[PDB]
Amino acid sequence: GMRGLAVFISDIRNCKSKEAEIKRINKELANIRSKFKGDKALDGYSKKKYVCKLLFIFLLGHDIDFGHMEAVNLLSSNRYTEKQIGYLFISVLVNSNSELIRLINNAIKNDLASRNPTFMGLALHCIANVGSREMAEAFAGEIPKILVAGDTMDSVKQSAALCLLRLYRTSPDLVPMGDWTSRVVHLLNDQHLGVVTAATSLITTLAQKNPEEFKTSVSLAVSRLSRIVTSASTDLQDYTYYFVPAPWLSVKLLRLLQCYPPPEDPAVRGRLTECLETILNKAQEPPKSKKVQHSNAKNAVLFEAISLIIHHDSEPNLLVRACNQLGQFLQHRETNLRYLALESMCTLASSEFSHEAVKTHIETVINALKTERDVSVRQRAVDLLYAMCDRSNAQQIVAEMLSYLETADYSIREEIVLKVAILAEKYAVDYTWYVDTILNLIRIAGDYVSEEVWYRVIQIVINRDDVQGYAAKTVFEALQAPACHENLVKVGGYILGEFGNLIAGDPRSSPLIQFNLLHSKFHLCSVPTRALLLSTYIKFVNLFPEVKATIQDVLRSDSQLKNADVELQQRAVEYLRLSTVASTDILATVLEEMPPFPERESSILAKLKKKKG
Amino acid sequence: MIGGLFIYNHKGEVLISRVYRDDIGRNAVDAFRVNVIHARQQVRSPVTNIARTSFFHVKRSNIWLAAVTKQNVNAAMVFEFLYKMCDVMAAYFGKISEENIKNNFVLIYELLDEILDFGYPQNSETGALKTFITQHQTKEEQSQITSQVTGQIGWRREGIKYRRNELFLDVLESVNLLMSPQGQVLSAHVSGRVVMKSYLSGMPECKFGMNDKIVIESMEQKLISEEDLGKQSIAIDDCTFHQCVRLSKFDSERSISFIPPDGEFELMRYRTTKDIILPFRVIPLVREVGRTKLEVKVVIKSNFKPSLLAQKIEVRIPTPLNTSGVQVICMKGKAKYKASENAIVWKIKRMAGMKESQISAEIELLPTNDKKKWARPPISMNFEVPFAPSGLKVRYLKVFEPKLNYSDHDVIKWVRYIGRSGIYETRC
Amino acid sequence: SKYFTTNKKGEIFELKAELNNEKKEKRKEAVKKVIAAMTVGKDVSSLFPDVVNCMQTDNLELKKLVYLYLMNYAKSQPDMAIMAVNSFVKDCEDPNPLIRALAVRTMGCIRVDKITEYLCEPLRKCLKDEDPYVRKTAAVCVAKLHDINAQMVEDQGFLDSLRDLIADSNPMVVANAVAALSEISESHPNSNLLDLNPQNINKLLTALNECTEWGQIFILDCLSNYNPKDDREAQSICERVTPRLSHANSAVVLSAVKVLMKFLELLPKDSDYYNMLLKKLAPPLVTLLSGEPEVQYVALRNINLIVQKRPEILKQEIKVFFVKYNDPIYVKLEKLDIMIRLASQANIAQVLAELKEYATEVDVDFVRKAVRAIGRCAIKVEQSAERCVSTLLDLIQTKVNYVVQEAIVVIRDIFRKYPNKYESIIATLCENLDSLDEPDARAAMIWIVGEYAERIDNADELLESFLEGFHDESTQVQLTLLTAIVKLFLKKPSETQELVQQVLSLATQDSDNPDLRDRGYIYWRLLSTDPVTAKEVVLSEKPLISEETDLIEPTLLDELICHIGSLASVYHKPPNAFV
Amino acid sequence: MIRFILIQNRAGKTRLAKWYMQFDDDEKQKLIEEVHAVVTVRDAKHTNFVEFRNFKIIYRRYAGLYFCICVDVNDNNLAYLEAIHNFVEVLNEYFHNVCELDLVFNFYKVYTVVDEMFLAGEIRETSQTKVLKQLLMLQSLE
Repeated sequence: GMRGLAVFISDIRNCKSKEAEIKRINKELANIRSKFKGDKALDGYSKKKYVCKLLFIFLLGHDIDFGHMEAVNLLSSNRYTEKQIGYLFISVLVNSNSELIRLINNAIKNDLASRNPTFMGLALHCIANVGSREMAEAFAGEIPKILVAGDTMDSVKQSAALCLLRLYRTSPDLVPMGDWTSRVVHLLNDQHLGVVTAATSLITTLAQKNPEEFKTSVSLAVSRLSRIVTSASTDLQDYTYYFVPAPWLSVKLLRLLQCYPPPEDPAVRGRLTECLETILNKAQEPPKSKKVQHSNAKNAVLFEAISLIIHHDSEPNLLVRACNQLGQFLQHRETNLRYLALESMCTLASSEFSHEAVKTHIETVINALKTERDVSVRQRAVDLLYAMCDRSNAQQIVAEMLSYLETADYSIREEIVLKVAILAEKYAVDYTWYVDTILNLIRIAGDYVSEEVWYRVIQIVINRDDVQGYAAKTVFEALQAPACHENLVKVGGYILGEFGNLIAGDPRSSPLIQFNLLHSKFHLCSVPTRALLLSTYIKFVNLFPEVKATIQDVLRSDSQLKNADVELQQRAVEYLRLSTVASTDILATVLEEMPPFPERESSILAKLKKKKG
Repeated sequence: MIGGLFIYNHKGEVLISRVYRDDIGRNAVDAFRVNVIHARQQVRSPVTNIARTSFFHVKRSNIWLAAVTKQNVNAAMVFEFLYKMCDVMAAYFGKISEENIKNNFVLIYELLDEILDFGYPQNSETGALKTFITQHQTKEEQSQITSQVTGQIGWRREGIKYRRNELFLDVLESVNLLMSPQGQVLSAHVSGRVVMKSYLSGMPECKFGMNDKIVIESMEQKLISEEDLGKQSIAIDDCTFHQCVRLSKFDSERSISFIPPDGEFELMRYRTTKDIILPFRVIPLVREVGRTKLEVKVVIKSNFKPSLLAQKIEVRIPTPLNTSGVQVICMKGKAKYKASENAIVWKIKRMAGMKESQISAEIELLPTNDKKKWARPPISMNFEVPFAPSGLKVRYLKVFEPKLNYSDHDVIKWVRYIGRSGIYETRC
Repeated sequence: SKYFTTNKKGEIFELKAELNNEKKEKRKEAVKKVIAAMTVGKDVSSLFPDVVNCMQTDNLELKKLVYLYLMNYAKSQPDMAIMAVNSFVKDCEDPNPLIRALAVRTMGCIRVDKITEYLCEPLRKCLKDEDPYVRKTAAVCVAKLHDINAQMVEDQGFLDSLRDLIADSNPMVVANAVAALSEISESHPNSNLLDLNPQNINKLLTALNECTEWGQIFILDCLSNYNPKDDREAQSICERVTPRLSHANSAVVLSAVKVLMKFLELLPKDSDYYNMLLKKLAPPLVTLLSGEPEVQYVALRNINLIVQKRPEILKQEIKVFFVKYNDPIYVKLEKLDIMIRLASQANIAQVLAELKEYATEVDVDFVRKAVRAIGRCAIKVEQSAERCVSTLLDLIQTKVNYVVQEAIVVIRDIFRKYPNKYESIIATLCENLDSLDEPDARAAMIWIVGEYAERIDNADELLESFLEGFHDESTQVQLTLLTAIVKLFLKKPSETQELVQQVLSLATQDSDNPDLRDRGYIYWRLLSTDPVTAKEVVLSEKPLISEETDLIEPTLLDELICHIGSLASVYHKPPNAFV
Repeated sequence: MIRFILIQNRAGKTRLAKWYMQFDDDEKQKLIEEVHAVVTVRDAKHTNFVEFRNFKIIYRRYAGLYFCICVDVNDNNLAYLEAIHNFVEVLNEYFHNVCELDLVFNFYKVYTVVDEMFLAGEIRETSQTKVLKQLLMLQSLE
């Protein structure tokens, strides 16, 4: 019905050398601009053609800086296609020039006054996407007067529902409520699910705002939902897709009710129990159908129902059913199946009820993640075992987890080693063996671990008071290891500085040798390490006098006298002016066993949690 | 020694995937692409380290080239190899682009794997490569190739025949000059190379003379023969060579031996940072009038032999950005202005030596000269000139064919002396 | 050769269809699609049956493409390699030594355990070979064999054979032998390569003189491993280096300078060829920076390294560092940097003119660097320090924090070198605390506090303010505050008691660093003990550091000499630091 | 909710960009390029829902077409996958074995029907017979 548009699509589709595209663009530019910049615009064909061109070009990587008052002219233009392309344009091209917006909102109120479906629908569509505050200003209660106060049909009503849900999720401030419970909950009793879906959505929003507002919901909702489960697909056949019963609306209802507390009722939630048995006893069957979509919907609503049951775990038998189901579920050849199963399980993983029942599947998890070649699944499994971990399993868990981690990514490496270390401390009673575990960890990398981690283990040590001789001796062992890991250096150096006496009746215990050794390492590190080693060195003498004279000689070297910084200057200063010049009593006086650290809460957990997204 | 060596386009996909190590991973390569090939920031380096892994990835053109290694090497030889690679790619097929790579794929691959095997880089002497490396051996050919490999002679030497034996030289002297805008030569240096185009038979070693330790002293000896204490000749500030020379022979007796290949090539490049000849006496300077006007004074005294004729004389005289009132001066040539670069183009059709064309400029402004201020863009003279600025020239030239027939006299020689002064810039 | 770059969507079965044509054309084009697949990284191992049955042929290009495909995909499928070894044998019985060497390199490009014995004596006959390419590829695939399993008496006998092949006349074979063994030295029994000896040194030197740049550089790095027993042989060696000027230089030059500095430790009075080289070295160094931006860039790295190691005659060639517009930002940076390092007391006037010029240019980064450098010049000769005062002051008055930010630390260090001189600016600084965003600059201000809290009397209110920051700030900031407060209480005990007590309680109970907590420990058990004694240590002066200005760790430098030419040195980060 | 809805051809370029928030040229373009690269490198054993460094997209690959719909963390992927499958059915049903050239002349039709059954970042409708009915009866609206 208009040449320019179609012929332009034709030609520029056939144009390939971007310069030819540009040429055709400029030809249409002359055409349309001059037709609007002069050559006054004509109503149906010309406007529609040129404006659809303008819109799609705006989409093609351009923009229209005109014709928007004339796009109002499209809204005020006979053909529905003109009004519609205006609808879209202003909905697609975010507007300016509030007088434009003024005419827009006026025309919107007219398209409402025009109580025909299409006008109001498209108007709500532009209201949602353009989303100017003035809409929800003029339509704070007006869109209510649309969706209620007059209740006729579905399509336009869920249109208004999604519009107002946008305006509410974006501007609930422009929403005064009072009370409208009865209407929407009767909609929940409406069998015309066209509204009821978007209804339950927005109602779920408001219940996130006000669950308490809707207990009247609960009874009617659970009745209707038990019905949905029991009345699957025999009628409302276009409410029926692949003969599933209202999957989206049912999931809406279940997740809504999931905000509400666990089961407490005997009979209403007895009927709930009935639905639970229904759901599980129906999911168990193999499909008479042969299309995955049915499986998809069934497993989706399965996740929804189970999650609704999840976090309650007051249902031992149901927990058993879930454990069995999950056990079967980590066998489904598509990685995504067992993957989402892993999510659902690690979700449920914290079941004090079924902890052991899950732990049964530990080797399943083990070989799976070993024979996995993916990580997502593996982190789900890590969280799963994590929620359920304990000393007994942890013993081996260390070995297998580490054997996996040595080959992994890098950040996740940090998060995992940190979370497994805090697991260990959750179970650390074999503090000597735990120290050994930490030694192994450091031996793996010991050069990427953050501060609070080894900070914590040092605190543990000074708070442990049991293996400190063992600890010191083993630290020494790690020290004669030829390689270097600066974290090991810091930690074990300080430890022996305070605990080297606890390993002293040995030839390797020879603060002369290890002293000069650390000296070879002394000036090849980061700065804070040097402060640590300065504290350690000043510990040395007052805990090991034999090496003193040598230590004296060495701490006078120009290096520490010329260390560029202010701090290490002063640190070496307060050390030297007290070693060189020594009252010899203030040494021991100051020196102190650095008592076990006062109680804390291991904020490593909250730190990992903030790292947790 | 090295692994993957991958050539890349702009869209980032490989143009080649030429691996030479096991360690190389696809997970590595695509990461390299998405992270270097694609990066929000745009300041990088031809070498790159990502997780203790080196990455000499270069765009030697619109086309890119990625050298991946995790082995500590000499980066310099890596780059030398990259050069030699793209350079021989050009030498064999000129332009290097999509089709240039495609329709050469197989040769590309066999060469790369040869010239560098598992990262161990082999030579690229191409003494007879392109012959059998052509975009099926005989016993004589088998032994022939084996020997030419074992033969310690390259640059296409097997004993050739040319119906004549002639060489045309061209001494290019690039004027590396900066002078103070008030007049003082801040930079007086020259960058020149001996490019040698030859058409001769056989495989002759040649020698050559170019005046040393003193200012300069078959059919045409020389039209500008080296008068005693002649043109500027100095101990070469830096003389660079190419693998035909014998620097052992030099540092023994200050003379290499070069067996040149045939055709065109660069025999030896050289630099001298002293003792040059000035073609003009220009004092290009700007002054400022409070802050409403910037005025530029450009007195371009040209200084060569008036017999010498420089043509298409285009001098770059930037006009002040803010322009309210112009003040133009004309002496000789053509008045041309440059907008979008804000410049007086005192474009002169031609200039003889020892000349002077003055243009004085005032351009009214608005104050913007602040703690951050106007950038003074060096006024430069750009033009055409062939020249022997140092005039350090052929002290002699010893060529022959001491194998069968054609002697020195049986060779006809040439040279050009093309000065090059686009580096004539000063305003600040 | 033309591009194919297509593999998907059942066209694998079209690939079959053309493979269901033995005729050369469909075969070659199908092959080109296979190469497309291999480039785009899509496995075509399924064709190994097709590849092997069509592989019965005699075409050289077909042989080569089969070599590549077979190799790189049996990499992904060791199973069907049974097919390969047969052909590889057939080729080792193909009198073409070049085709044989191609077989050898494709083969030795894979090592598991079986092709090993299949080639061993054939490999030894490639060692007992007379063709440069056959023996060459033999050495290369012996190196490649060392990828794994390089511990066997068989590979050891091969090592003996090639180890005698170290003595080799063939330039190619001896050259890759040198390269190979030098790489094998990276296998670390730390007893590698016992073939070094004076006559060997001389013969390989001659070779270098006559062998390609490859073998030359290999010889150079090997010499970088051999340790002469005195300078006389080293004298003769540097004479051998005398002709090692302009070549395929960059690599050769860097490695040569490495080997020389390895012997360049004696005095230029011991030999003047020493100081002859010292003086002669500058113009080639300029060429290094007169080369190509990347190689001049490497050269700048190496030059900073040298100036660090050897502060000498280059002290008059700062000209090379003379920045220009066209110069790229970082090159300009290092230019200016070594310019400062090549402090020209003559030029410092016009140098600083240029410097403020740069300050008046349009990039934050180089501006901050130049501010630091000017501050160093203030730490340098005092005269400059006055123009530094004026300039850095007006730069403060530019009121762009980041400049002033690092400038705070700059002046902190200057005043550390030069205290109680221009305290007048501390007043101005007092306003400038409402922009503290650099732990460096903040620590500089707190350092000022600790310095002059006796002169600073308004210290009280500003400090009780600064008590807003106790947490969420990096420990050094804490420690700086703590020592400043310690200094203060020493110089002004009259009103620091409440301060020291609250801050000690906090920093010791809110502590996580045991050094911080026990430092609070020491702080009280010195100040509760004897401030009367504390002052003598603390309140007495702490001598300066005497012009570090970005010094270098010698040993690190000394060991990176073993890398000057290699990535480690040029990168100025330890070779160990990257693996 | 539905962050946006992107559809690209086997020829690269996103042949339908459909959004639900105020994404921007830089943002939309990054989305396009990154998602496209992912789709390319993503081989066949994959899902229809890939997380991109902070949340997911419900993507749907086809020999020529790649229907990518963005959601975040919680939405039950399966339901939306079936919804997308349904919508594809509807399209080629009405578009009668659509070739891309059809939408090149009728992209707006696809767009407005999307707007019809999907709204505000959510499904506005899902009713196959009714969808086709209302479409056709309103595929006659001038």
